[PDB]
Amino acid sequence: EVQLVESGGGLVQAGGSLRLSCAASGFPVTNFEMYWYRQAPGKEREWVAAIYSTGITEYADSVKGRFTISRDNSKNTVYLQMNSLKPEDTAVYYCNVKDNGAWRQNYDYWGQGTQVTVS
Amino acid sequence: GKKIDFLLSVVGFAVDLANVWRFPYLCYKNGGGAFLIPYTLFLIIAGMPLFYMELALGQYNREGAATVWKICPFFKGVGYAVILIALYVGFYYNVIIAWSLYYLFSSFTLNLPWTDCGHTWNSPNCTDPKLHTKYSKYKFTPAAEFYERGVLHLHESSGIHDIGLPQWQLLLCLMVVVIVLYFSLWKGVKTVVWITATLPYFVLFVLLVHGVTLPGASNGINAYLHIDFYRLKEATVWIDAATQIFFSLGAGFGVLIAFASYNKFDNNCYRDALLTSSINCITSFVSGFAIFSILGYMAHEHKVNIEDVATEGAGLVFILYPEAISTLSGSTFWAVVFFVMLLALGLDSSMGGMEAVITGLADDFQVLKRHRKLFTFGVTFSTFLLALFCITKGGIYVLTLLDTFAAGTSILFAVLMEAIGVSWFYGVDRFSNDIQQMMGFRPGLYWRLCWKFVSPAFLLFVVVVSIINFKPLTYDDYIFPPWANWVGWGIALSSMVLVPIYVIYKFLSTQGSLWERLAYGITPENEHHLVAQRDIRQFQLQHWLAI
Ligand SMILES: NC[C@H](O)c1ccc(O)c(O)c1
Ligand SMILES: [Cl-]
Repeated sequence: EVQLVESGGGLVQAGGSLRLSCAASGFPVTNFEMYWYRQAPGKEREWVAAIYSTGITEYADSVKGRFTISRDNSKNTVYLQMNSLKPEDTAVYYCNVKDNGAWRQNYDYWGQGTQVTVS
Repeated sequence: GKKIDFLLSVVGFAVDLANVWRFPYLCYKNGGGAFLIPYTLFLIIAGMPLFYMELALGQYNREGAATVWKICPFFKGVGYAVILIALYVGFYYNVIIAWSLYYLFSSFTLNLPWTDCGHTWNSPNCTDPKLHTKYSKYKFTPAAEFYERGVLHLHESSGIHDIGLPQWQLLLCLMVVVIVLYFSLWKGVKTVVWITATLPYFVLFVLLVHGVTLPGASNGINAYLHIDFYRLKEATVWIDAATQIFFSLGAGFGVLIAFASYNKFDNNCYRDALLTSSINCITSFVSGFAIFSILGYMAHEHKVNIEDVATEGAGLVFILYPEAISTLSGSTFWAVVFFVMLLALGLDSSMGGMEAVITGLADDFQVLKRHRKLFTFGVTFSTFLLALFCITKGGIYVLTLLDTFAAGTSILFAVLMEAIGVSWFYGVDRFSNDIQQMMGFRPGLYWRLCWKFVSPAFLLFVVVVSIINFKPLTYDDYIFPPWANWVGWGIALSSMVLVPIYVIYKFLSTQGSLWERLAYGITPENEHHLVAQRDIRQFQLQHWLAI
């Protein structure tokens, strides 16, 4: 039932802006923790941003001040507003859902991923 | 194999130590069948509905009892109150587990200590039927004497004013109980079932089938299946039935919310509620039938009347089931089986009640989430230290006070506030939409009507009568002093006042005008952007007309 569909990727010039969308289904994004990961070509999955059930957002140091994670509880969508995109930001950005808190560990669903390429 | 696992899970969830220990003496205290009418009625109209409501609340919000009130911030005092109630109830639940452990340890003999007199704990008045004042409890049976004098050592206590020092055998049993609890809770969340979902039913079936054949069991069955309708015109039976419903089902403790907060979001809470309530009803009817068959057997063995043959207090089963075991062949095997069953049931229920507190408070404070071993130790150690009062010589009096006031009017008021906050302020239509999101079907009209009008109305009725028709606390022929009643009402109010206290605190801490503070307190925390937009549903009539 839990389905995450990322969208909003594509080619973008260096220093541009992209907004990724994660159309969540099968759960309310308001009560769950939503994460953004990116797997650069030839690297491991890097955690990018996290918005928690409380709405508190955390970012990786490589994206602090540039990427913004937000959610639309009415649409059950999570966004990743990526600004000042450096060539290094090219990757497959994955949207991940986790359950609320560290003691709830039975939700780790991922999306197919959206490709972002910065030229 | 999977089917067996599902059956074990559902029947183990349905069965509580309350169903096997607490229901018998509220049933006996209220005549039996007359107790089963208010009990069944309350189950149908408030317990199954509110069991379903708590399961859906926890399963949708992924929160414990306190933090689930992000949907209506003003009502978080309700979650704090249910957590406090669960802590209070753990202060004496683990003592019943300790009694079960003591009885299991005493069961490792071919001469069970409760069968005959002539032990060091027996009074000169011990009357062995194998070789009475009318309106008075017997207390002179070998099983009653074993319980009260060789287990409780109650003869060394004059009253709750003189409770004495903690009995050391019960102290060691309580130590074992709480160490087991800690090491069952310290490394993970509570959420064995081949014992706690099969042994209670096997034991109940054995007791029923054997008791129906006991001499005089027919008289107890006739007393049970006799409705004394004069009892139904008093509030005692109704209050007892409502409290037992919420005690056995687990509502008003944060236990259901915390348990469901760890369920899969799409788990069927409707089917869970139906199964748990149906099994609770059946195992309560059969439990009462079996205990009344035993009681009618003791009334014939001891030549005393059924209404006077046994205690109406917490330790009723610790006399009745030993009395039944004594009549069974291979009574040592059956004593071990029964007290292992009681210990397992109580440990499961206590772990669930402790997880209510741990989850409810670690969801609220995330520092506690990084320290589960230490926070679990704090909870278990506090419970042990405050349960040390119920293992004193007069610990039965403390346990009676607690079993009367920790979750009585307080638990009824807490579930009433939960029902109101969910179905009037958050919105029963919104809650039904949440349940549709989880399960795919929207709750039916019966459930919504019960959530918004029927369960709140009946809960308010029981809460009001519990206060205006309060009866001073007694244990058998012992009348507690008035200050004990004031202390018990203080214990009840300690959780009851957390609701208004939190409402006042939330109002004063919030910034803005009066209407801005009200909107922030009734709007969910994740929709507080609407307050600035003047888009509060609760400020429109259509919200409150919703069904
Ligand atoms: N039946 C009561 C329920 O299982 C329960 C609630 C709170 C507790 O601390 C407990 O031990 C048990
Ligand atoms: Cl029950």
